[PDB]
Amino acid sequence: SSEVEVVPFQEVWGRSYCRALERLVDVVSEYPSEVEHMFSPSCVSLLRCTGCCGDENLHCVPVETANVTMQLLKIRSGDRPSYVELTFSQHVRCECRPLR
Amino acid sequence: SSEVEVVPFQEVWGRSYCRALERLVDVVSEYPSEVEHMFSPSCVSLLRCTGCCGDENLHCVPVETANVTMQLLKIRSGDRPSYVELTFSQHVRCECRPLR
Repeated sequence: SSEVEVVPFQEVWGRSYCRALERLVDVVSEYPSEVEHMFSPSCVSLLRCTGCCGDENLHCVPVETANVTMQLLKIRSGDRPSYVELTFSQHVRCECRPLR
Repeated sequence: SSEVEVVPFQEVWGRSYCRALERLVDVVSEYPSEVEHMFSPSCVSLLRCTGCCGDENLHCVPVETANVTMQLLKIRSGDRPSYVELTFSQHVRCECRPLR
């Protein structure tokens, strides 16, 4: 009864090995340059390549990307709230490759 | 059309609202103090409360935690590789609450 399940090494490794994983990211952070924090929600759910690779010199990178357009509330100090449509980058498939 | 789908505000908000989300985390950083990166995989998949709360004053926190025991490979410069069972903290349910 006090004995817990152990996730086997193969599963552990496979679960955390490089993949397109849903992550919640700060909207403003997705912008190239500084941009005032006037978005609601302030964070969105995007698929981003994540994972370790086992090989030190290797890291998880996208081999295929796409797009997702989301409707957010823009709240700038000086204007009336307004909805806007923003297209964000999506990472569809990932693979371990040579960092640099 | 050549028209793309727009994820409506309600869905966007709900998707990024405080929740227990699978995240890949560095094993060593789950340790209180400094530990040598002697684990393989170096990162594991854990449920972690993540999300924005519509208010800078509120933050996503767990209201329920649990455990997951995983089998990893310990590799120390000096010992022969060896499998070990590591128990990690799991976040089961999450909620937005006042900062600190």
